[PDB]
Amino acid sequence: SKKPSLSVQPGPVMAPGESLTLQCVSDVGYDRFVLYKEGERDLRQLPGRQPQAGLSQANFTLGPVSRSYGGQYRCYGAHNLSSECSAPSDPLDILITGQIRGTPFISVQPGPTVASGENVTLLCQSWRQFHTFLLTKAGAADAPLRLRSIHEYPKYQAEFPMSPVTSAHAGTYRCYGSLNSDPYLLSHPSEPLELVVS
Repeated sequence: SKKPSLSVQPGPVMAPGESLTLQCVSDVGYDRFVLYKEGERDLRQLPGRQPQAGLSQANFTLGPVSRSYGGQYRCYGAHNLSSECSAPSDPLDILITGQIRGTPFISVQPGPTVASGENVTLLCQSWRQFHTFLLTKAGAADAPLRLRSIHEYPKYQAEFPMSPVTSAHAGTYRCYGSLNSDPYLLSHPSEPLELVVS
């Protein structure tokens, strides 16, 4: 009866028009899976398939994406005869970009070239008010990091510390802003910032 797992390809941060697949996997042979969104009435139901050995799954593909697709998703398994359903998966946040005003800026301290083992803060800043900032890393995208924005006049900002950096931290970062009206709706992205290590 154990809870299945939920994942996204290509990632959780989505621009309108894009499409994505939410995959729900369990090691219990559930006959069907049900995808649901926190606080929404509508359900999605897909039959189980066994492409991987000792594993049951379903691929929920969400068609051309919009603002209304933003939110918190969970999945659960069910059996055919049986009237019991599984424990729900851990929640998966789907974020929609370009939905609110403002464009944040990203920067590195002390810099983009970076010796392994160093302290590195990455901060997203904004002129306009944002309640939260999001740090994403170019796909594979499985984050993303969220932080409450701190108002330090005349800017809003958030520090994403990566003290002890490793070669793994290296990559291309973007930075997003969000408001409490809907934390699943993001601003347009900042310019990318490529982090390199050596």
